[PDB]
Amino acid sequence: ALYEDPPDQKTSPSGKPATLKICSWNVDGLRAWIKKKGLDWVKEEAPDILCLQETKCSENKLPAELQELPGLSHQYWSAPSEGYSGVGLLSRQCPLKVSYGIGDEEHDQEGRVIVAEFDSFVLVTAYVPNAGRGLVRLEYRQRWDEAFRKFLKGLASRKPLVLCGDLNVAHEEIDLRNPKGNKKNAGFTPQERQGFGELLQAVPLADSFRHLYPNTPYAYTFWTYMMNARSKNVGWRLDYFLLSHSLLPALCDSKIRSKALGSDHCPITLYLAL
Ligand SMILES: [Pb+2]
Ligand SMILES: [Pb+2]
Repeated sequence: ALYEDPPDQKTSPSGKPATLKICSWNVDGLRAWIKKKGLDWVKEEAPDILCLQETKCSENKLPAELQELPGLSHQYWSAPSEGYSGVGLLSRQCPLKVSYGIGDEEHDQEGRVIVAEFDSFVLVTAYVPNAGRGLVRLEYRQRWDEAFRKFLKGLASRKPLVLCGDLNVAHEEIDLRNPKGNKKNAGFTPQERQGFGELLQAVPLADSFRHLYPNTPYAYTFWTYMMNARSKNVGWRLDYFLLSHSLLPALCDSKIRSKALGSDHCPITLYLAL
């Protein structure tokens, strides 16, 4: 039933030390997050880049603490034109360029994607549309998936890419506690899984965590608040660090910060040697 993230690996396979630390998190509401000390966590983590999903808070209504963030001061935010969706990206270093959405008006209205370009790569963070209760949004989800894939594909074609976020899909069975009982629930439908795989193959992208821990069970990033889930380790692996194959060599580690509190999701951290 248990999962214990292994120790941070801070050198590349080739022996180069990690130079870049990226942390991703779905915070389930900025203010609620800050409230249940998420900020303090970040402080200890001290990433160079911080990607947040589910801010459910507009840039105009941003909490004060945030701007103060000492080591991460170039901050961008996107949210629907309050209390729903929205994403953010905070960096130690200033990106070459920041953009939003995926270039498709239909999919660009809920503040779900930020694109930040750096020297040696491009970083995309996203909070993916959930299929919903009763798979009522499944069809929309599928359209999204296709449009996203295409977008990413074009991006990668130009610059090596790193994609992170809450992708709202447990890839395979090993990716969740109860595959059987979830095949018809958002996040584990065949449609969704299929989409993910396509993403992988088509971009193409590699699943960082899975790449390093191919046979590791019990490793989740989301547990429903309900019915004591987190406590019983009844979760899903919904958050990823997807990488362009060319970055594999620069890969040091992909972590799952199990114990970090503040949301129904836990953070994930990526170490790259650039
Ligand atoms: Pb949520
Ligand atoms: Pb989610």
